[PDB]
Amino acid sequence: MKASRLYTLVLVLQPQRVLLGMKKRGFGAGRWNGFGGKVQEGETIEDGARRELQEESGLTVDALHKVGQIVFEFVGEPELMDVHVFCTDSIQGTPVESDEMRPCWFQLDQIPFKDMWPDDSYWFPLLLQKKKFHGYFKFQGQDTILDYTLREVDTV
Ligand SMILES: Nc1nc2c([nH]c(=O)n2[C@H]2C[C@H](O)[C@@H](COP(=O)(O)OP(=O)(O)OP(=O)(O)O)O2)c(=O)[nH]1
Ligand code: NA
Ligand code: NA
Repeated sequence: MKASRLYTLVLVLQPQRVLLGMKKRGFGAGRWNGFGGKVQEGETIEDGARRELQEESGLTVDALHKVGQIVFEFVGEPELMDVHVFCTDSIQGTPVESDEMRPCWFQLDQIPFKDMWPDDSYWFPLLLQKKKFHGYFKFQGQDTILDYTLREVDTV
């Protein structure tokens, strides 16, 4: 059995558009994604998600709703990444580029899947349907999935 490290991921999903950020450096650089990062000691997972959203996108939200959890495993890495996925539809400021991320809105018929992590093609459609999910993906490097599981759930 492996140890896991906690991460968050936040999608601002509105009726006709979703906010993504182009990751400018670090893990997943070059891919559009939601905002997020490592959970810190002492904070709830939701509050860590709110913190990362503010730090990486400039947006400050009162609350986030948990929609999924995805575990990532990489060949050659002993530690799993346990990613807790949150949404909101409700914002009240403008996104601001950070060192981590350049925010950009996408219409919901223009989700840039080819420039997102490959696994997002599987779970993002459930997020768009307002379904809840648990997933697991094993990667060789950045591009190749060797094994995965995905399930819709009623409670995350
Ligand atoms: N959409 C998507 N997001 C992923 C996948 N794998 C993965 O870790 N993530 C998310 C979780 C986090 O939001 C982010 C990874 O955290 P990070 O490296 O940006 O963490 P951080 O901000 O604390 O890092 P840093 O500034 O210290 O370098 O990417 C994936 O396959 N798909
Ligand atoms: Na971060
Ligand atoms: Na990050």
